[PDB]
Amino acid sequence: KKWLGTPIEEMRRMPRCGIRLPLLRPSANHTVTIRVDLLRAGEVPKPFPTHYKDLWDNKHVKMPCSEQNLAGSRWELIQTALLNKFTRPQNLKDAILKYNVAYSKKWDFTALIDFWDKVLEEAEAQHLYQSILPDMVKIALCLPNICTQPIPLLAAAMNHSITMSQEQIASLLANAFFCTFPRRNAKMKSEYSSYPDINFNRLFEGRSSRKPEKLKTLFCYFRRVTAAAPTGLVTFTRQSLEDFPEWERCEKPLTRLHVTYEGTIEENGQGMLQVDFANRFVGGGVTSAGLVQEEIRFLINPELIISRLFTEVLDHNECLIITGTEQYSEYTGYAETYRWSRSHEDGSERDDWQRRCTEIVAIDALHFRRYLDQFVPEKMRRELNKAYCGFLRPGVSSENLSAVATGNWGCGAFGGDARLKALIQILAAAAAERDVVYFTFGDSELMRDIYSMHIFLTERKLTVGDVYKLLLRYYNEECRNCSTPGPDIKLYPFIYHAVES
Ligand SMILES: Cn1c(=O)c2[nH]c(NCCN3CCOCC3)nc2n(C)c1=O
Ligand SMILES: C[As](C)(=O)[O-]
Repeated sequence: KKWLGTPIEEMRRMPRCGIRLPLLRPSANHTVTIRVDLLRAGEVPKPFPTHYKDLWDNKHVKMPCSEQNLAGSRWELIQTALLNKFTRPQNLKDAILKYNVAYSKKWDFTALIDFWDKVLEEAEAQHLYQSILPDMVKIALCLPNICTQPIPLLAAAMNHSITMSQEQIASLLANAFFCTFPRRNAKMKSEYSSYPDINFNRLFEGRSSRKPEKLKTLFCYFRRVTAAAPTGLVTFTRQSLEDFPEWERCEKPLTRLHVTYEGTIEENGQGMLQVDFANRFVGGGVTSAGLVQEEIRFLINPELIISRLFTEVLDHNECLIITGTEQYSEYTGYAETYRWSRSHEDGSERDDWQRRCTEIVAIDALHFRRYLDQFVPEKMRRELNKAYCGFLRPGVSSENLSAVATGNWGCGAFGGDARLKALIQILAAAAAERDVVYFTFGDSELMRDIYSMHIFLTERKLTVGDVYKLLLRYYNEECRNCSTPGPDIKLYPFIYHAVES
C-alpha cells in the first residue's frame, strides 16, 4: 500500500476548517503595513502610511533608504550604482560593490558570473540584463514608496505578528538580492549577530552545481512579481510559549495518523499546517550553500526568505508561523539532485485577509553529536516542547485546526532518529489536539513501522503520558548506561515488549 491509516480525505484542511477571521487591524502585537479599509480581492494593496516614515533603532529593520544610512547618503549611492546599463556580469558585481566597498576582497561572485556567462544561453542572458535585472532594480529603488511603515524586529521572547503585502516583500527581496541592507554583513557584528543573513551575496559565491538551480528558482520569482504585482498579504508570527505540558501526566489520547511514502508536504499537504524542518536561524542556507527541505521551500516560496530580515534566532520555546506565502516554482530532486523545473501558478484560495491558504511553521530540531544523546529526557522534552509550540494555536478549537503535514524532522545532517522523531511529533500533535499527516519520501518500511506503532498504541488506549513514560524507560534501560554508540534494543521493539508484558 502507498499509504496507511486514516484516509487523507478525512483530515482537516484550510480554508474549509477555519473560523471566520477577525477584522484585520494593527494593535500592540500586530503590525499591519497596508490600508485595511482599501484591501480588496485582486487589487494591489495600498501602503500605510502614505508617506515614508523611518525608524533607525535597535527594535526595527534598518532600511537602506533611511536618511541615517550613511558622510554621504548610502541610499543616494545605491541609486547611482544600480541605475546603470548592465550588459556583462562584471557590471552587476561592480555596481553591488560600489556601496559595499569594505567587502570587495571578501565577497566572491563566481556563481553569478558563471550563471550569466556559462549556464544561460545568449537569449536568456539578454533577457536577464535587458528586462529582469532592470525591473528588479526599479522595484528595489521604489522601496520608500512601498515599505512606508517601519518594520519591527521579531526579537526573542516577542509574541508579535507582521502582516505585509506580497508586493512589499518583493521590493525588500530585490534589495536583498542587490545586497543593500546595512549593518547585516560583518562577520564580527554585534548588532544582528543573532539574526540570519539577509543580503544575497553568498548566493553568488563558488561553483556548486546547485547555485544555477537556486538562481533559476529565484529569477523565476523575480520575473513573475516585477511583471505583475501580486495582490495578497503574508503574515509572519513569532510565537513563544511559557506553559508547557507536564508530559508524564498528560491524559490526552493520541490523534489520527495518515502516513505515506509518496507525495510531498507542499503539494499533498495543501491547507494543512506544513512543517519547515528549520535551522534556528530561519531559512538555513537558502542564500548560501544549503539545499535540503527548508531551503527548497524558501526557494519555491521566496516570500519566506524575508523572514530572515526581521526574525531573531529561535530559542528553545519559540517558533515562526508564516501564513500566505505563494508557490512560484516547481522542482525535481532534492539536495545534490535539486533542479528548477518550471514556473508554478499557485491555485490556493485566499482567506479574508487576502492571504493564500498556506500555513508553514519553522521549528528547529536539535543537532546531535552522538546518536544516543537524543534519548536523554531533557532532549526528548525539548523536542516535544518545540513541536508543541509549533502546533499549538492558543485560542482555537481543535475542530478548527488543520492536520499537521510533516516528516522526518531533524533526521538528516542533524542526526535525529526517524522513529523517535515521528513519535515525538505524534505526541506533540496529540497534546495540541491536531491530527498528523506524515511523509516518508520513499521509505515504505518506515511508513509501515510508524503506522504499526500508532495503531498499537491507540488500540491499547495509551495516553500521551503513557507513551512519554515509555520513552523515559527506554532511555533508562537501554541508553543511560550504554557504552556503545548504538543501543542493544531499538525503540519500537522495546515499546512493544514493554506494553505487551
Ligand atoms: C521534502 N522532501 C523531498 O521532497 C524529498 N525527496 C527525496 N528523495 C531522495 C533523497 N533521500 C530520500 C530518503 O530520505 C532522505 C533523502 N527525499 C526527500 N525528503 C527527505 C524530503 O523531506
Ligand atoms: C552595510 As555595513 C558597512 O553596516 O556592513
